[PDB]
Amino acid sequence: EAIVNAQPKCNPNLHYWTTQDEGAAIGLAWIPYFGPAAEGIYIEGLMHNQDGLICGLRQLANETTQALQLFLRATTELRTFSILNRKAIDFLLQRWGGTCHILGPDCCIEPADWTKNITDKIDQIIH
Amino acid sequence: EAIVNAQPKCNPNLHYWTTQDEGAAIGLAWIPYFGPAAEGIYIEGLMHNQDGLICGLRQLANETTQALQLFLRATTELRTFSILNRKAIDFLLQRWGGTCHILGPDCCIEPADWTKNITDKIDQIIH
Amino acid sequence: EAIVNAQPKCNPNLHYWTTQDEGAAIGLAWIPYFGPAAEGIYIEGLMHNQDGLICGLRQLANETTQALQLFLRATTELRTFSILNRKAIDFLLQRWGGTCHILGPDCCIEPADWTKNITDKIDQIIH
Amino acid sequence: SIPLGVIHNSALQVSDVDKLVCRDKLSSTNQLRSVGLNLEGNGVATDVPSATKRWGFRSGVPPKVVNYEAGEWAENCYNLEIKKPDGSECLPAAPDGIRGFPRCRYVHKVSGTGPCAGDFAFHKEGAFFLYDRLASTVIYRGTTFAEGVVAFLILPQAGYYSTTIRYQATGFGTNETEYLFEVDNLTYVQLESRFTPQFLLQLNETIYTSGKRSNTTGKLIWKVNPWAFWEXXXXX
Amino acid sequence: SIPLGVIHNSALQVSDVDKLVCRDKLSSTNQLRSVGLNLEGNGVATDVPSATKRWGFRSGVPPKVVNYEAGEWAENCYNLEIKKPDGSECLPAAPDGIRGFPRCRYVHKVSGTGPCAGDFAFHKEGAFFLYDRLASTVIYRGTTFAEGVVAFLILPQAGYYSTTIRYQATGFGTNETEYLFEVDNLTYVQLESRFTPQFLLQLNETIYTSGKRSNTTGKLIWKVNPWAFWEXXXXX
Amino acid sequence: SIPLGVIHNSALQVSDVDKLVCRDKLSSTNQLRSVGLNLEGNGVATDVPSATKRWGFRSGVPPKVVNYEAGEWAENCYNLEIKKPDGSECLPAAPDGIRGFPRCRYVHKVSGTGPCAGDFAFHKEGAFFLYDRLASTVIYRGTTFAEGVVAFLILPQAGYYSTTIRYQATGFGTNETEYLFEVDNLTYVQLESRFTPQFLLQLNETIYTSGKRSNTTGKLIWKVNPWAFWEXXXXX
Ligand SMILES: *[C@@H]1O[C@H](CO)[C@@H](O[C@@H]2O[C@H](CO)[C@@H](O[C@@H]3O[C@H](CO[C@H]4O[C@H](CO)[C@@H](O)[C@H](O)[C@@H]4O[C@@H]4O[C@H](CO)[C@@H](O)[C@H](O)[C@H]4NC(C)=O)[C@@H](O)[C@H](O[C@H]4O[C@H](CO)[C@@H](O)[C@H](O)[C@@H]4O)[C@@H]3O)[C@H](O)[C@H]2NC(C)=O)[C@H](O)[C@H]1NC(C)=O
Ligand SMILES: *[C@@H]1O[C@H](CO)[C@@H](O[C@@H]2O[C@H](CO)[C@@H](O[C@@H]3O[C@H](CO[C@H]4O[C@H](CO)[C@@H](O)[C@H](O)[C@@H]4O[C@@H]4O[C@H](CO)[C@@H](O)[C@H](O)[C@H]4NC(C)=O)[C@@H](O)[C@H](O[C@H]4O[C@H](CO)[C@@H](O)[C@H](O)[C@@H]4O)[C@@H]3O)[C@H](O)[C@H]2NC(C)=O)[C@H](O)[C@H]1NC(C)=O
Ligand SMILES: *[C@@H]1O[C@H](CO)[C@@H](O[C@@H]2O[C@H](CO)[C@@H](O[C@@H]3O[C@H](CO[C@H]4O[C@H](CO)[C@@H](O)[C@H](O)[C@@H]4O[C@@H]4O[C@H](CO)[C@@H](O)[C@H](O)[C@H]4NC(C)=O)[C@@H](O)[C@H](O[C@H]4O[C@H](CO)[C@@H](O)[C@H](O)[C@@H]4O)[C@@H]3O)[C@H](O)[C@H]2NC(C)=O)[C@H](O)[C@H]1NC(C)=O
Ligand SMILES: CC1(C)CN(C(=O)[C@@]23C[C@@H]4C[C@@](c5ccccc5)(C[C@H](C2)/C4=C\Cc2ccccc2)C3)CC[C@H]1N
Ligand SMILES: CC1(C)CN(C(=O)[C@@]23C[C@@H]4C[C@@](c5ccccc5)(C[C@H](C2)/C4=C\Cc2ccccc2)C3)CC[C@H]1N
Ligand SMILES: CC1(C)CN(C(=O)[C@@]23C[C@@H]4C[C@@](c5ccccc5)(C[C@H](C2)/C4=C\Cc2ccccc2)C3)CC[C@H]1N
Ligand SMILES: *[C@@H]1O[C@H](CO)[C@@H](O)[C@H](O)[C@H]1NC(C)=O
Ligand SMILES: *[C@@H]1O[C@H](CO)[C@@H](O)[C@H](O)[C@H]1NC(C)=O
Ligand SMILES: *[C@@H]1O[C@H](CO)[C@@H](O)[C@H](O)[C@H]1NC(C)=O
Ligand SMILES: *[C@@H]1O[C@H](CO)[C@@H](O)[C@H](O)[C@H]1NC(C)=O
Ligand SMILES: *[C@@H]1O[C@H](CO)[C@@H](O)[C@H](O)[C@H]1NC(C)=O
Ligand SMILES: *[C@@H]1O[C@H](CO)[C@@H](O)[C@H](O)[C@H]1NC(C)=O
Ligand SMILES: *[C@@H]1O[C@H](CO)[C@@H](O)[C@H](O)[C@H]1NC(C)=O
Ligand SMILES: *[C@@H]1O[C@H](CO)[C@@H](O)[C@H](O)[C@H]1NC(C)=O
Ligand SMILES: *[C@@H]1O[C@H](CO)[C@@H](O)[C@H](O)[C@H]1NC(C)=O
Ligand SMILES: *[C@@H]1O[C@H](CO)[C@@H](O)[C@H](O)[C@H]1NC(C)=O
Ligand SMILES: *[C@@H]1O[C@H](CO)[C@@H](O)[C@H](O)[C@H]1NC(C)=O
Ligand SMILES: *[C@@H]1O[C@H](CO)[C@@H](O)[C@H](O)[C@H]1NC(C)=O
Repeated sequence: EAIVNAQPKCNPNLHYWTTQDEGAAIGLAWIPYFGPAAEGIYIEGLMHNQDGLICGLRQLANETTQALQLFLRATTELRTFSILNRKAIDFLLQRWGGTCHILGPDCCIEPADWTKNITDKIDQIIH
Repeated sequence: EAIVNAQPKCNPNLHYWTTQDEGAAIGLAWIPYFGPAAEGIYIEGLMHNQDGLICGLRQLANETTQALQLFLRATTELRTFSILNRKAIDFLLQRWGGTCHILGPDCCIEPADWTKNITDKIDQIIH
Repeated sequence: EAIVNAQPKCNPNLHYWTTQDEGAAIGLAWIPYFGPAAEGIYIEGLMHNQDGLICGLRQLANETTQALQLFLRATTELRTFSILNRKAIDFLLQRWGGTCHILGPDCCIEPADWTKNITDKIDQIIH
Repeated sequence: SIPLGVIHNSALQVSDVDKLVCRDKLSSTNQLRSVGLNLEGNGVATDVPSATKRWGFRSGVPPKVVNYEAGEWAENCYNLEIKKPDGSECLPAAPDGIRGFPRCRYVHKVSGTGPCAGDFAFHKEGAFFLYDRLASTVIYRGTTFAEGVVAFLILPQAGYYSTTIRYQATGFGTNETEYLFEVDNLTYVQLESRFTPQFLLQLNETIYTSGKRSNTTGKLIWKVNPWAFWEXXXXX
Repeated sequence: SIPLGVIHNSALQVSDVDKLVCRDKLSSTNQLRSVGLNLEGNGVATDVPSATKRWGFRSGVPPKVVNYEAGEWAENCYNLEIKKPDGSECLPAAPDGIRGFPRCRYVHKVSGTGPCAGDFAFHKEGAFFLYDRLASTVIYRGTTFAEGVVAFLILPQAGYYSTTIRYQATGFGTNETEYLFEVDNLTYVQLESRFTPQFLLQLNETIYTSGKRSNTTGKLIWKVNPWAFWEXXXXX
Repeated sequence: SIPLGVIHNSALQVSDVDKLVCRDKLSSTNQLRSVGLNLEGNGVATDVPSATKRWGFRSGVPPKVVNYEAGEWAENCYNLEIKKPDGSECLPAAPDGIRGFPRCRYVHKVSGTGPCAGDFAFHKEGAFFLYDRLASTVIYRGTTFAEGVVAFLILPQAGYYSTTIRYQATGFGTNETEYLFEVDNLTYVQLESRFTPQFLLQLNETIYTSGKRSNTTGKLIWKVNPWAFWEXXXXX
């Protein structure tokens, strides 16, 4: 479903922070005793509105809220860390949760490179 | 393994509660500030013993207890929320954790619809 | 990548404890009320340095520390229990996260047993 | 090891971990369900004397909690406020986010004392204490629970009234426990195992309407001389 | 149900849970990202009077926390120390491991009192309080947050200055709230919605340098007579 | 990034995240294992003077815990009760569910004081404190741990005695720390790095049987003038 930003304004530029994954730090900076304090673990970046992605993202976050709040209301878990892992599981179950019927629309198996293997093997057998 | 209810009694009817997933609520009821209190988030249903499923379920829950208690004894996690996600992962690993040998009993790949594609392509090439 | 133990010493023998999974206990020992206390839930084993695996393991644990510490620095989760489940998910996504191109290097689909099915079906059709 | 229930051939079965059924289709984690079933539904006695003999105190075993997503409306739940004779609490306060079992026709609220010879109260048959979508191995203070057990299912691809019944107890958790059903703060009835919730509520209402409540400042205790739920002085 | 954003045809879209795109490739959990966007960036008023009217107290609803991995530098964050008139705390201490939002140009630190008619303070529009990579449904005492919302993405396969602005409040969380901007412990300015952070900081600096601070032991209050951020007595 | 150990060609290797081995078969999460290895087994000195110099106090870094499923029987574990000279505790109480390391031949229980210039005690080489199937970045008060490191494995498809050794310390966590081995509450031996656990236990037993314990009310301190484990006054 397409995303229609319907907000009074959009800040088109995204000045963000996050954590560097993985890190590969310099020297002993990876050691908790020697490394940064809580305030110093962040990286930053700046993203512009190419392809409308920033204004689209602001609207996506807005529209996610209802389903995410309803999910939080129904969990008894105090802090939820598992949403992305569960989405990745559901991604796999959507494709591989049943028998894969080759050439079927819900089967992500590309037989083409092997079709040419059998056909070249048959042209040879016929010749 | 078949399930043999071996209890002194079985209540054949299951009057249950759970939470509505997802919800798609009316108006602003999804907003925590405005929505139901802890007591009001539940739905209810009633299931009868068609196919013996209620008495079977009571016995299944009874027989699950030993393995579930042994699992809880060995985890250091205070509250366990991950059993179903791990079962779903194990479901996928059972089928896709190794090379899928087509026509092999442990490979859930149905090549039939494509066998007819190659055979109709060969009958044409022969004719 | 091969593992080069670079420690001042290696204890070549691994006297270990862990928990018995699953258990299948005797009588009622699985019941928390009747079963072992926290001190009595452990099994033990002894492993020697066949194939260099113990000294290799000591070095592997040593070299894992930097990446594991960097991962712990970036999570806000107080206690992390999900590393192995996420590795299992990543295992599946590496193999099945996209379209499987048969005979392609990143597609773990063995068509051989079925190639012989089609070829024996073609030799019969030709004869 | 942990069994998973699956419907095959119009019957519920335990899924064979060593046998792969390619016909079984798991197309999302929504098809998986953890559920709680009440001991009540298997025919166990639910009167407070019989129920409390299923629970016991034990030290050395860390408590454990597991979640479940759907539960069964209970006829009987229990809510315990037990102290030692020296006033100290026998049960731990409910941890953050553990609420009472959400559907209870009768809540048997038992207050009183026992020796509590152990750090936590466990189910002697290995069942769980079912709270609000959390199942625990132990009993929390003042928190309503139903006794029950948990199952895990893979699904096929395709009002509410509650009444609290109050009791006093001495020698809780022992062979020689004494239970009084509480009519008001000074009027009690000797509790027997055979008394149903319905009988206790009528006993209460007829004591109120016949003036059999205490009208001194002292404790009045009464004695009484004379199938599953889904199917001193004296009096008569 | 929970939407997942995906780029198709050079545009962001919500992924169709009922339609399977085999061309979409998820080759590791690293390609999945949970992110927090600030309400600020949608054009909401951020002045303390307007912002605090978006928050309200409610009982009966357990608070909930969800994590997110990347956030947006904020122009405006808030940090609340609210008590009832009897001195009791209106907000809970931050739970273990919940730290303040990490990038805030201005931290509006509001201290004062209100009736706090409810156990927790929630966002009346359903947004979250964004802390350090944890989003909560409620406000923690003395903990800096930005208002925002969370999204989930599947990625394609292939300095810092902060200034704290202090305020006193009475009737917090009501229709009739009063805000004073704090110059020192005895000098305040009547707060109006139109005052920007930049204006408040210059107002402060010109009060300090023109001797308009209190030089009694008593409280001096001043009044003042006379586009998004990215684009008594009297005075004039 | 986090390495995963796998057996190939009769040798343990780190799994290449950028190379796919279709021959590797992961048929259940049971084949994955998190394990803890003891620093001891790499040849580090385990005497209390040498061991405690590997630990240091630091503020600003939130502690972190990760679980592991199998551990190594330890020859040396440590259990610390350290206070500042003003009596305040230097180490936090063990969080709920964190128990001592379960297999320790010798538990070096060190009590005493230091300046504790930091909120938590960390391993200066980046190793973990191994408790009961939880590895922490920090030391908990009065909780037995072994120093060690964690590995993650994919497996191929196909009695117990403990002795506590007690010590007193001053200037803990500094360059100039002093250690006394405790014979009884009034008899101590100046601790040197070269003293093994076995030597300390024999030293204790020969002090008891030769009457070298204190028989005043005052503190008696003794001095002594005269390969890995798997392979005042004076005296002689
Ligand atoms: C899953 O379902 C199972 C079936 O319902 C549950 O089984 C129950 O398990 C507990 C043990 O944990 C048993 O408790 C024991 O009961 C013995 C006597 O009880 C018999 O008689 C009473 C009459 O008062 C009756 O209510 C019971 O139903 C029970 O039935 C008979 O039992 C005898 C064996 O003695 C058997 O030969 C009969 O065939 C059987 N009748 C039938 C099947 O129709 C007590 O003696 C025991 O007490 C001793 O042991 C205790 C420790 O275990 C200890 O505390 C005591 O001090 C004493 O030393 C014990 O209490 C239940 O009887 C049993 N129920 C049934 C119907 O079998 C199982 O618990 C359940 N799992 C979970 C997790 O809920
Ligand atoms: C996702 O994005 C959405 C779009 O930005 C967010 O929508 C916002 O939702 C809240 C409800 O939760 C609305 O709050 C209501 O505002 C009503 C009046 O506000 C209008 O006028 C003010 C001027 O002061 C202006 O700031 C607003 O932008 C708003 O715009 C107009 O609103 C009218 C409807 O009245 C509409 O017809 C116009 O078209 C629209 N103009 C446009 C679109 O250009 C108040 O009357 C409401 O108060 C009543 O209801 C409350 C309970 O809901 C209660 O507390 C009050 O006491 C009173 O009874 C209410 O406050 C926002 O207006 C709305 N914003 C927009 C731009 O639509 C959405 O919240 C967001 N989701 C998350 C999770 O952040
Ligand atoms: C994974 O395995 C690695 C290998 O075992 C572990 O490496 C260890 O890492 C720490 C750093 O975190 C090092 O500690 C430093 O030691 C310096 C001197 O120690 C040398 O000599 C002592 C003799 O007392 C001996 O015990 C050591 O084994 C060490 O060996 C020699 O070191 C020199 C370098 O100086 C090297 O050239 C030699 O080749 C080597 N000999 C060999 C290899 O045979 C100290 O000077 C250091 O102190 C300074 O820096 C500290 C901060 O890092 C600071 O606290 C101090 O105040 C001072 O400024 C430092 O203590 C260990 O030596 C090193 N061990 C080995 C054998 O290399 C690694 O820790 C491990 N990972 C985990 C997570 O456990
Ligand atoms: C959002 C939902 C309510 C989620 N759902 C459910 O929670 C369930 C799924 C399943 C088991 C239920 C249950 C079991 C034990 C205790 C309490 C409840 C009853 C019924 C609905 C059901 C029936 C099938 C069944 C299979 C095998 C044995 C017995 C029953 C819960 C499915 C429908 C959906 N609308
Ligand atoms: C370690 C990393 C920093 C992890 N990364 C990221 O955290 C992100 C991934 C994604 C969204 C980001 C974001 C969104 C909302 C709020 C704050 C940040 C900006 C940018 C980097 C991005 C850009 C793509 C995009 C897709 C769809 C809509 C908008 C943007 C975070 C990816 C790069 C990697 N080096
Ligand atoms: C329930 C179980 C006990 C679970 N298991 C295990 O916990 C293990 C799996 C693995 C590593 C073990 C370990 C490593 C480090 C520290 C402590 C223990 C020793 C041995 C049994 C083993 C051997 C294989 C190996 C591979 C690669 C390097 C070194 C050893 C734990 C497997 C057998 C099963 N019965
Ligand atoms: C408990 O109950 C009875 C007596 O009431 C008897 O069988 C048993 O020995 C008693 N045990 C104790 C410790 O009183
Ligand atoms: C009965 O006693 C309880 C506690 O002892 C008390 O809270 C309650 O108010 C009392 N009721 C009356 C009517 O005195
Ligand atoms: C007992 O009867 C009185 C009078 O009808 C009533 O107020 C009280 O709530 C009853 N108690 C119970 C437990 O129903
Ligand atoms: C007072 O109490 C006595 C004994 O409980 C009872 O006989 C009498 O009926 C009570 N008074 C009234 C007015 O009922
Ligand atoms: C709150 O605000 C105004 C008056 O200031 C009015 O519309 C509303 O009724 C007030 N409500 C209360 C409870 O004072
Ligand atoms: C201002 O007041 C606060 C608390 O009332 C106090 O902590 C601070 O030290 C005071 N500052 C001065 C300069 O008195
Ligand atoms: C107000 O001005 C004084 C003097 O320059 C300065 O010390 C103080 O920090 C300022 N307050 C703020 C909030 O910037
Ligand atoms: C003292 O305060 C008064 C009123 O606030 C002000 O007019 C005067 O300038 C102050 N003193 C100085 C030296 O500025
Ligand atoms: C610590 O140890 C020695 C002296 O004992 C010396 O190298 C170092 O400077 C000392 N540091 C301090 C702060 O005493
Ligand atoms: C030794 O001292 C400790 C604490 O100072 C005390 O608990 C213990 O009882 C003492 N032992 C003797 C024999 O006095
Ligand atoms: C020291 O020796 C005495 C006497 O044999 C014994 O009681 C005590 O436990 C010993 N201490 C240790 C740490 O073994
Ligand atoms: C009393 O203590 C002294 C000094 O520690 C020692 O020489 C003597 O042997 C002790 N008494 C006995 C009876 O051993």
